[PDB]
Amino acid sequence: FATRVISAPKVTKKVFFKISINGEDAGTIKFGLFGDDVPKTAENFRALCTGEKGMGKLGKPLHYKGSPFHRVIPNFMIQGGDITSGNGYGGESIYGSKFADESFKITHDGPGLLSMANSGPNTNGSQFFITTVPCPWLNGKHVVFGKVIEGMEIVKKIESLGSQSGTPKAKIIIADCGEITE
Repeated sequence: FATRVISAPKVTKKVFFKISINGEDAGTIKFGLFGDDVPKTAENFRALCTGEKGMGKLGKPLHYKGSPFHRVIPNFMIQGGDITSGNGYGGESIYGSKFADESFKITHDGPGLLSMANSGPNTNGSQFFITTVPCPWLNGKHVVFGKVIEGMEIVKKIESLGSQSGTPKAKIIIADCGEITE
């Protein structure tokens, strides 16, 4: 019954983003979430791709659709998921408030990892980032909970529209998002 030998956590659920860059379709990015290892963090992110939880305490949809990549730093990461004020300071989780860091056991070992942006311990909302390099120094501070499984070429593309200050050089949007039931 045991069939393969993974050097990584198991992908429990799959979700996707569809990226628009300056109003133009830029492709899809597929993610696998580590629901066995960080379930509350994977579930939060998944229901934000569906919008299934409706309207948050802050008067916006609990829904990634329409949020920008508000901070893009080359040779580091791309970041978005501000679903309330949409400017990089907002964000809201599906748990009413910021929830605690689930686990620091999946580390920032290479590019293409999904991780929770925060403002300190137990401040996880909806802001995420995708690494584009190994970030061992974020270990113990940001909860890794998923990875890019298709479309890293597009993560690489959004990164190239960044700056070292991190201000984006184009309007990068999650034009649509959902779950891959299959």
